[PDB]
Amino acid sequence: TRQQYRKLLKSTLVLMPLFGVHYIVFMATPYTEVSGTLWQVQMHYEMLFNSFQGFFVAIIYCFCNGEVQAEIKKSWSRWTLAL
Amino acid sequence: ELDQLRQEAEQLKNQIRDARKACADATLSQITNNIDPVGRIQMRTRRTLRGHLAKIYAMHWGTDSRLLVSASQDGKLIIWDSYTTNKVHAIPLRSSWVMTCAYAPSGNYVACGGLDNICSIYNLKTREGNVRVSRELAGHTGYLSCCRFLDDNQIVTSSGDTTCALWDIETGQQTTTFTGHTGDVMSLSLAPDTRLFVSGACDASAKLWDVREGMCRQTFTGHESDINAICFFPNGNAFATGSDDATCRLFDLRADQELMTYSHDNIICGITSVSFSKSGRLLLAGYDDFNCNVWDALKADRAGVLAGHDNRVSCLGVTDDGMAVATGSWDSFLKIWNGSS
Amino acid sequence: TASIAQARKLVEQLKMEANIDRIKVSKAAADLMAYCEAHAKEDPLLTPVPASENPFR
Amino acid sequence: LATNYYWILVEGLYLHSLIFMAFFSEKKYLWGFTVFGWGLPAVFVAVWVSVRA
Amino acid sequence: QVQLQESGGGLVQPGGSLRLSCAASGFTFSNYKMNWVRQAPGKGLEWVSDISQSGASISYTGSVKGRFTISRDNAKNTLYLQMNSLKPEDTAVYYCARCPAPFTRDCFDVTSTTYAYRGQGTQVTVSSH
Amino acid sequence: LSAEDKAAVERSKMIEKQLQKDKQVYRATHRLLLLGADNSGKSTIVKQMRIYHVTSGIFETKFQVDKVNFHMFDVGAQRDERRKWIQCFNDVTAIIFVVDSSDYNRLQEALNDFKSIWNNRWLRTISVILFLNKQDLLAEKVLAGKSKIEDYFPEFARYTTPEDATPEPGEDPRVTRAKYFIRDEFLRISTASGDGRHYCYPHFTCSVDTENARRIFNDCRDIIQRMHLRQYELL
Amino acid sequence: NKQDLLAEKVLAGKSKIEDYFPEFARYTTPEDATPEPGEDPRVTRAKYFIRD
Amino acid sequence: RLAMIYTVGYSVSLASLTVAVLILAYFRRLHCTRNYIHMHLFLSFMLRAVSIF
Repeated sequence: TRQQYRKLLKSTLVLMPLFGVHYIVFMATPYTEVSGTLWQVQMHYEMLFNSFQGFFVAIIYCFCNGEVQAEIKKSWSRWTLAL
Repeated sequence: ELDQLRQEAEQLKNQIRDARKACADATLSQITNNIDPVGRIQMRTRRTLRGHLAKIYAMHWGTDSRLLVSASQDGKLIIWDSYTTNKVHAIPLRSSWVMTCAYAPSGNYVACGGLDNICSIYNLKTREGNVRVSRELAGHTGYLSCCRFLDDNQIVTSSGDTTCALWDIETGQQTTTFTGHTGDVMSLSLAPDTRLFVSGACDASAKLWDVREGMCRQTFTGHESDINAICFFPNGNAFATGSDDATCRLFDLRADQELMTYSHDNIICGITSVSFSKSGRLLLAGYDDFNCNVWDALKADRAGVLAGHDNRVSCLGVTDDGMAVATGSWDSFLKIWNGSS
Repeated sequence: TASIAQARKLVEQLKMEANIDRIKVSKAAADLMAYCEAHAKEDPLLTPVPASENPFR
Repeated sequence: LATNYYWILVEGLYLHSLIFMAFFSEKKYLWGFTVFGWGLPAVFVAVWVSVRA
Repeated sequence: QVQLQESGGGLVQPGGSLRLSCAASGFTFSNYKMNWVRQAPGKGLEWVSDISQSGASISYTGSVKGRFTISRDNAKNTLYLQMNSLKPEDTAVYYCARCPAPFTRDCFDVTSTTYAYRGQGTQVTVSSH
Repeated sequence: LSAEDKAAVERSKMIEKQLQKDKQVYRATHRLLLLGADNSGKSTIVKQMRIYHVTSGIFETKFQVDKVNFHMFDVGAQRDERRKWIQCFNDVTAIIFVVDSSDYNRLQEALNDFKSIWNNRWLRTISVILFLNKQDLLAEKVLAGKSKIEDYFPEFARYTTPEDATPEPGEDPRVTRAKYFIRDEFLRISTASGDGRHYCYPHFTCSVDTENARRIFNDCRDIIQRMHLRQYELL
Repeated sequence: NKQDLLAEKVLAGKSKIEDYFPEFARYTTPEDATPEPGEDPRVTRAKYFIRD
Repeated sequence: RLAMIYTVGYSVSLASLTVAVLILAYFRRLHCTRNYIHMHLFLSFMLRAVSIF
């Protein structure tokens, strides 16, 4: 069904930053000369995704986590009611 | 033969209703208008007790308001110290499914029961320090729902077969049997002087039983759904009952009718446990919506709300001196709440 | 049969319940009012206790 | 850098263990994963440092 | 006191029509889900039909679908079962039952021997004469 | 003062070590609840699972397969009313619901019981393992033809065998059509409300079959794996 | 045939054979009968009543 | 150019992860073996970034 494919693709995307799948693209590349297209694209590719991997992981698994959101909502509501 | 008896019963029921209406001089809320409101009450969690594996189903305070007994569905019966949080005993129960637990006024014995229909009593007087099953009682066909201690030798027990029993510990046999319910008896409360006890069942009615005579005295029918909790007034001339209809009702023995109902439009969940305070002014009823509400017994106003539980508040207890209130939920946590100035 | 026995038991229970002494609501309520007023000063919940005598610090 | 890479592996291994294993021992596996994530990279850095020096 | 009264019944020729009335007092009719139960001579209780709080959801057992019509009236606090195309096998004692809990979709022990939230019921006999 | 507190703490820590050990075993085992009317052969299943050796009230049976322990609980001596004592079973791994597919007349009662269990407010996360017991009796009755299922379920006339069904080559097409119709009826209730919170696993079971334990083990493994995936918001 | 179903029905107790055969009440298990040690006396009583 | 890209990306990750670590640590409900490894993974990202700086 279309829904099953949608959930599988969504599940794959969320798990990708956690498992470091983006590392596999340029894993086996040996030392290439600096003045080269492959070297330039690799450095830009890795220095972008590697840097932002932590940001994506934090968003997905802590900020977007259902339990964290529910816990924050309860604490804020109780604090506001007490205040 | 059946018609002539049913019609007589209907005529009698009408007579009781007429008698109730005749004595309805006024309404409790009407005469409490000239009373200063209790006001907002803020209670903070002072002690958090953890260590139970499964959900907490019932608990009971001690006479000295120091040691409390808690029962969990995992098969553990832990005795906690409310002050230092230390655990004194951890009884591995034979049957994992446990629905109630009792603490003897003397503190020498502790009772429990559950789906096994067996009321197990353990003695803490052993010199060796090793707990053991002092006595086992097997006379109930339905599930064991509640049990209260009269003394070191007499215990009042409630079961799910519409029967309440008065066991003798030394002999291990039922002394008196109460058979006047048409639904499962959920819980019962003991009067301060241990002469009469009330029982609430699934038939939306509460019955008053005499321990000695063994015969029902008064029947109250004012609820719309199953009655889950019931508790005596501190003075003993009234009792409060909680039901699944999201309403608490106060019944007066002398008036033989309900006095005032505590209900809120926003609340639509059931009620699991209810208990009075030392003075009886407050009504702390544990609701099904993951929190407990403290009502004013005279103004029917929500004095305060205790929301510190992750699941339904299965049980609730108040100390004899009323210093603190312990609430147990299905999150395997026991919270002790005390007021602050 | 069981049905007739149950009906007779219910009738007997109702007969016993009816023949009891009942006190008027106002008189029965006054006792509760007096009890609450007399013991108001001895209720820690109604009257918060100073932290020095409070055992839950 | 190495510990971050292995902790990603630890998370992947931990998820694989949960799905494909019917029994778990938190007291043992949790400490084992922590040692593997932290201790092993240190060994590789230590041997590299020793070789370099 | 929760009490339900059933009206209508008696001898009905097969293939005729009949109406069943269930009057409820002592609780909020609108809030509680309703149900109908029947007991054939020498058999046990069997669930017949159910209607939700607002009547937007209705269901029937296989032996009655398309023959009986269940409706509820909140203002008048009554529940109805319209019966037509009666057959000789449908003779039984019909009970008006209430799902025990409010604001709930389930109700477990409606078809129980000692249910305390059902009416006395009435006798219906589809016998040709 | 100091001695008493030290003794109290030492005892408290002594209880803690016991509870930790109890926590290890409690989590290790999987709790199961067995349900069904007596027309279903629940008792026979109990005897079959008793092979794996490890007023009356509830009974417990312990069986181990592939080094994982199950505790199956059955309520023999209990009142007919069950809206109250069914709430304490909200932490069990799964509920095994046994149905006698060969009763027809009492089949609707099983559907209602399954409907109540499935839609219960507290049993919203407990999966139900549906065992259509003693299919042999159903097969024999269908071949005999004396009793027609069409009378009890008028829809059966307009029913077609599912394409995804996998009947045995040596079994009558009538038998598979009847049993799969019963499976579809139960699954209609399962899918009416249950979408992703909990799932139902239909199975065709015979009283003498010894494969029931393996089916339960596989069903429990799927439930645990699905729960773990849900914790990561992947399913 | 299928004595297991009869044994299960007898153990369950919902259906009482006495209603269909009133003489079952005044029936006694034959002395010469040889029931299995691990089988309920009720099951042997019922099956031997049918056999008789 | 590469220096500015990863320095910016690492800085945001540190800020996001630090809020994440504080959130997980403070709430007692979130305390679980899964969350402990998450905290370990989140930390490892932090030490990786600060050391690079």
